[PDB]
Amino acid sequence: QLSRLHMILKPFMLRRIKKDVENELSDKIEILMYCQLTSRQKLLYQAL
Amino acid sequence: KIEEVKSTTKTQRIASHSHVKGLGLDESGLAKQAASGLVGQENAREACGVIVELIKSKKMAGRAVLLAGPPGTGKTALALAIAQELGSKVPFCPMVGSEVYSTEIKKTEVLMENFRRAIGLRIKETKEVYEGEVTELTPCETENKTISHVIIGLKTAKGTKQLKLDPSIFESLQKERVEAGDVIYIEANSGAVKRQGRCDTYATEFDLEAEEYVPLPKGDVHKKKEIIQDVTLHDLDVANARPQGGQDILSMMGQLMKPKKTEITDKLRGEINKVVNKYIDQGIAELVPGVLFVDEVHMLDIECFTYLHRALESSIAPIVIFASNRGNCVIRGTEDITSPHGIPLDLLDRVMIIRTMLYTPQEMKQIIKIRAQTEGINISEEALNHLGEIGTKTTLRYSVQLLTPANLLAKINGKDSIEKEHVEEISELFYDAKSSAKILADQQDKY
Amino acid sequence: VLIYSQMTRMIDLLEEYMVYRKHTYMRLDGSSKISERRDMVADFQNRNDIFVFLLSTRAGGLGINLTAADTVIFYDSDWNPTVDQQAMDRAHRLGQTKQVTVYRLICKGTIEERILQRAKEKSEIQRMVIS
Amino acid sequence: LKGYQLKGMNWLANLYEQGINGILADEMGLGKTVQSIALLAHLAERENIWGPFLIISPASTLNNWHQEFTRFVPKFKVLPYWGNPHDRKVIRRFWSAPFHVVITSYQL
Ligand SMILES: Nc1ncnc2c1ncn2[C@@H]1O[C@H](COP(=O)(O)OP(=O)(O)O)[C@@H](O)[C@H]1O
Ligand SMILES: Nc1ncnc2c1ncn2[C@@H]1O[C@H](COP(=O)(O)OP(=O)(O)O)[C@@H](O)[C@H]1O
Repeated sequence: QLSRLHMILKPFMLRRIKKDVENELSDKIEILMYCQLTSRQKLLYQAL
Repeated sequence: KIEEVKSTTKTQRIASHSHVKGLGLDESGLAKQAASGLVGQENAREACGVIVELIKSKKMAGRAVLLAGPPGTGKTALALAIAQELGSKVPFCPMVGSEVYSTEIKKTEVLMENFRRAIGLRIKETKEVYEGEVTELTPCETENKTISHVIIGLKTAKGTKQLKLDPSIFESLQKERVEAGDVIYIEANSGAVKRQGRCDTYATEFDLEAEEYVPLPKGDVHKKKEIIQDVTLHDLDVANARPQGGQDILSMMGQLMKPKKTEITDKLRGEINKVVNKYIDQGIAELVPGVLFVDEVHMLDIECFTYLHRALESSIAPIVIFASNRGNCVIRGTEDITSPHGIPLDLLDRVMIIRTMLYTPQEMKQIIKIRAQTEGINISEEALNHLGEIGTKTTLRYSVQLLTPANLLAKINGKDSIEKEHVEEISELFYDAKSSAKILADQQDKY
Repeated sequence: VLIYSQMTRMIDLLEEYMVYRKHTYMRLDGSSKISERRDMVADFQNRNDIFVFLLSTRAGGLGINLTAADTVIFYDSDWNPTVDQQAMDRAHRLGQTKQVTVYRLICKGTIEERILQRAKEKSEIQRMVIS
Repeated sequence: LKGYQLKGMNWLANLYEQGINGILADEMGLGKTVQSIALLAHLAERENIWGPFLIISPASTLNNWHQEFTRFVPKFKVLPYWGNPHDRKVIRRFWSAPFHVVITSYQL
């Protein structure tokens, strides 16, 4: 399926990915930032 | 990719009972060997199992129990287990026997304050209120002139209304220094104004001002709501005995003078009973008759024990839990009359006695373990066996109390966990009631 | 900074917040007119007067092209990537002169980790059908 | 103009001449507005100088399309199509050709 779907798209899709044209602008830093629930949140989450 | 993780707030502090989470009974009412933080005491826990069903049944008034047994047998731990077992919705009122000795009010009435405080009440209070920005304010004079009517314009995110009010509300608005462009709240029940702030629409009007600017209110100018109030009969008694509600100069100044207690007269308690019976008939109220717990009951004065004959026989009274750690004492205020648990025999008939008894060494090992993992510490098995040995040599509390000093020594000399050499060192740094009473009797010439 | 959220109720909570702290916010949302989607964009670029911009991922995250943002905060994660990635790349863009930090703000264990697990699973399964 | 955009046009032109449609699927921020405008800028043979097109788009984009048609090559006759029934009716009657693009959204 993968190679067939690739070969169907190859004649009529362009997809470069950023580094091939954004040659000199760097990637995003992604920060997965965790939080606890607050006391009222912990209670209402438990009530659910 | 990257992560961030934070939580700077300290925990609750570990207290001498905070491992107690419930009575640890099964659904048939039998005691589990150790559960919900408790260990052992099977008969005394199964007896408390009958009492927590007694409370939840609501049927009784003034039934009472005496947890009786040596120091360190867990009497206050079972009464705390009852407080956890009932949950927060039912009032458990903790009291100590020597708290009746007020200097503001009689001993024979401090007991009635606690008895009225242990009877909880849940009220479906409908409040009807006005809130908004004060867009207009005009008091009206009329002929004998005096101020007699008030016109107020209020505005919210849901448009605006003009309301017409009693001049006591204008005197309240004047007291709160309310002016046009303020945001206010007025419950029409109390007639109580709150100035919320100045409307945030005006926040640019000055370079420098003292005001809290606040966003314009939402929903209608005039609206009604039900508050599910939790309250106790004592809160009704005392609020009527020194009134701070309404908005006259008197209530406004009973809010300033020293808040002395007063010997509430039985006529007031009677009129409160009549009123709350009508809130119960109206379906506005649910009564939740709770528990009074008198720790150290053995030093209520004989005035108080003889009051409790009448108090425990009231058709109103809460269920009462007593604790005593004493043998055949002389009863306080009698000069020289002795009776079991330090309580007069005349009162001792009126209570179901729950005898509570000394632990085996195996129950001490098991409590010390459950306690150590609650104080948040790790302890090696030969060290805990040495604390169990100290339990046989001394008492449960001394054995438990070596845990946190041992953990302090463990982290100070760099370990993760308590080794036996830490407990064996701490045992020499800190004496106990039995071993101190040796050196203090040996050196008796010098104190 | 850009802030993205799903619930209009939550964007109202964040507007309540940035009225309270004096953060000079502005918002775009499903209720907003094309004349606001003109001007609110044109005033977030071309100015420094607007510290933060409040967005839906669906009404805001497509073609808006806010090159004057430096950072992005996902107050919500969507069940599907692409929507987040379009929303991120409308700060992280041809015409910037800076790094971009994208923050996802997530509750431990309760429910948002299930959304994030599907987002992780999708964000890999989505690759092999393209590259 | 940029070289990857011009090579995008030389790729699209063979699809157009074959009667084949295609996807500009590049990562976001790479100028699909510029590339889809450049259908006019880099095919000289009249169809792509005075022919009427239409753009359909998410509603937040309508003005950035209308702006970017002015910034790259302003020569093309562009019609907005957004806002009130009266305002869209006024413009609808213009196409009663000098309508080189209309800028639109899927609800309309
Ligand atoms: N059955 C028990 N299970 C668990 N902990 C207990 C138990 N009995 C006593 N304790 C604990 O040991 C200590 C002594 O009990 P306590 O209730 O304070 O005794 P006392 O009857 O003298 O007031 C407290 O820390 C208490 O929580
Ligand atoms: N030559 C150029 N000079 C300046 N900006 C350009 C140029 N080529 C492309 N751009 C930028 O392309 C951006 C439009 O990208 P867009 O079509 O929205 O990409 P996508 O749809 O993939 O996210 C605009 O911000 C525009 O300024």
